[PDB]
Amino acid sequence: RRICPFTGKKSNKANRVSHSNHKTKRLQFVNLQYKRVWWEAGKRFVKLRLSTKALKTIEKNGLDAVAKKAGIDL
Amino acid sequence: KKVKKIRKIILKEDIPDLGKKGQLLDVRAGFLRNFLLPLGKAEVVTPLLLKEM
RNA sequence: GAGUUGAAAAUAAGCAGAGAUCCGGAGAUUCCCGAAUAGGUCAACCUUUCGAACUUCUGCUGAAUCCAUGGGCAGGCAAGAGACAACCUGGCGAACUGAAACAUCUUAGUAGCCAGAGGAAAAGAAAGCAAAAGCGAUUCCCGUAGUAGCGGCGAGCGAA
RNA sequence: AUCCCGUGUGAAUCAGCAAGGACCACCUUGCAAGGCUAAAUACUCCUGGGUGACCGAUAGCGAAGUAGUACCGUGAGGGA
RNA sequence: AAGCGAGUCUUCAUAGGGCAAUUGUCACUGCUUAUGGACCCGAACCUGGGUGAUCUAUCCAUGACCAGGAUGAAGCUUGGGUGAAACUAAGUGGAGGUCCGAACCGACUGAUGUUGAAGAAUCAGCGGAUGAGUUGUGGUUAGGGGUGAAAUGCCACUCG
RNA sequence: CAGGGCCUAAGAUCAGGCCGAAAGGCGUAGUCGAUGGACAACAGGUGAAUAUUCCUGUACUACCCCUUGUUGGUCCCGAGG
RNA sequence: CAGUGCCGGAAGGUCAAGGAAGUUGGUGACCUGAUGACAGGGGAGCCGGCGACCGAAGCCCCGGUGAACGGCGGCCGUAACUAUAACGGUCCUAAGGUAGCGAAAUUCCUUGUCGGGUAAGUUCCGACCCGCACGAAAGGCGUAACGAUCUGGGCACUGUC
RNA sequence: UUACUGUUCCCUGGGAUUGGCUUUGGGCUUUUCCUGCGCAGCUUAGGUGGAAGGCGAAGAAGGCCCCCUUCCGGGGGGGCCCGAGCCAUCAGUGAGAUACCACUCUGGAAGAGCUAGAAUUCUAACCUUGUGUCAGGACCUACGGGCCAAGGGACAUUCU
Repeated sequence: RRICPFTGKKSNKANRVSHSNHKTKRLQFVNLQYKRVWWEAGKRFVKLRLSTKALKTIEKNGLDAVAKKAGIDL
Repeated sequence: KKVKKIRKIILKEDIPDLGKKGQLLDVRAGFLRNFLLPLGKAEVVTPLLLKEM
């Protein structure tokens, strides 16, 4: 799925209004993204899939907090 | 339009660029994450460690 | 409380006041397919050392750095996996239509499909509404009001 | 305006913050980003009790007997 | 609109004018209007979900089939000619989306048939017949899609 | 004798893996899937309906039972075919 | 290669979000004058609007490109009898149909003229040419073989007559 | 279809994933030095201020020459020589002493900072590769895990 493990950031249901006001449907989705963050508690990288907001959050709040608040590792 | 964080750090081993384990140069956010924190070649400036060490 | 061995009449022997038939509460068995479950499979079958996979629990403990791990192995127990009339919540969500055409709008977030769960669900205890006066979690019926308002200020929608 | 969402920046907390239909002051209300909770409430494949200015054999269930049957279609499905 | 109020708006003003200077109500029964499938029957069509390649259209796997005759290439070998061939005849050789023609495949002319024996036959003729061939058993592709030696044809007698 | 108890092609389903509003899509080892490969029966009788099935005669394959020996196994494996 | 397409340029111009010096507006502590009734200007801060300049491709622009989309002109005069013009003048476009073929599966008028064939042939074959509106890979011209092709004349054979 | 309105494919710019340098130069900075012929004149009067002593042996006036600017009137200035002065209301002038100071504006140069622009650059995440590597009871030349490889490189890929 395209759902951030660490926050339920789903895509957004949003219609793209045109200039004549013609509304299509245009599903709109997060920039969750393949990286590999360095889980210190194992001295070792893990490969994740991260909504950038959640990436900022781990850094601000550390990683393991994010972990238990979503219960993800291993 | 927008600039991104320029985040303070403190070191753990000599830097071939900026300082020998003492300095506090606010490196970059795109730099602490990889070279500095993977290689354990820096520590983030926690207000906790500062006033206790 | 007497007669009985389902439908319709025999048929054959039976059973019963040393409670038969029968009516209730609790039980037991419940072949085979079907979630289907030992493995395959054209369903109700074949081959079977007789018994899924997912959790859980108890033990063995890959990889790299004998690290730490997760993964694997086993003995465990027995809990989830299917079903649904309508009602409900969520996700996706049309169109014919009305506008005497039609692209904003309306049918409508309806229909349908998927995903859960309940006998009801959802909502809910105030970062609310109010208005110089007061209320006091939610949910429904009446009524304010087809009013205020919104609207190619068109069709129409319409609160509190 | 309030109300939730995608992208990026990204506050303060009570000599604070949000709402009071842009916004700004003063005043008034409530105080977020954690969770749970019965009733009144909508429903009928159904069960029990009762009622009918409801039908009574092409009506009423499609179906008053082996009725989703016979039959038809490869199939979904149709259907006396 | 603030507002004023038997008056008020318009204005310098009665001036002048506009509108006012009053009224029931509830229910039953009809009429009619409005929203609802709205008097009944009838479209071609649209959109969502699902079932379809036993017919047919390509492909894939794996099998099977193609009577009988005719022609006779290239190569190869001999009578030969040129330090070297170049070509002439013979023989072998067996090629060909070759030839005539049954099974087979398919459809051209004609008649019959047209409440047919048959929802496209029968009869007499007819084309291809080792190939760009046929056919059997399992499969593949899907509805604004599939496939198509291309007709918009075929997609289970239904297809712009 | 035909199929299954053997094998696999087209294809199908695919643990784990990846991807995706949900269903589900792609995909590996595996597992199925024969139209194919391994594998052993013929003649004559009988009789209302069966006969390479029943009867007579002669065969063939697989597994045991008996004897002598060698003690060395069967699998996963690498090869021919 | 005029128009369009494509390609290569892109020096100059137009060029969006966005970024942004300023500038402007509201609110506003405190400030100030009058009959009666209230304004005005205004620190800070918080909210607004407009915005010089900058902002890529694209397009304008400049060249190549036709087996890339496509197009290939009229009027008026003269020659040795008369005529038909070998040859000339004019507006025109980007230029003005080359070779072949031609009344043609393309010619309307049109059974076009002429020749052959026929007793007689609007069909047919060979030519001429004023090609209404043929023409060079939406190919031109011609071809041996092949056609359940369309088309004309034959000999044989017959109830087609 | 060169009708209207739009969607998708694709192309470009802004932001996010996004980093090391060390330079070139555009727009802000901040510290380092010349700049001046209204006329009355000791004479190429820099405005605005502190404004009675600065400047000197960490060595001036003076002449000997080097350089740069230039309105060839003179100005800044290195070297050496020299060795006891160039100085203020001393009067002119809208404005003062080349005693001196803070700078400064008239503009101009450079090492210092923000954000860009550009350029090359490497490595840490990214894309891509690997018969390579080891294994779990067996392999994984069954995709794939870790590991180091080798290319690429903050571009691309994704998201808005």
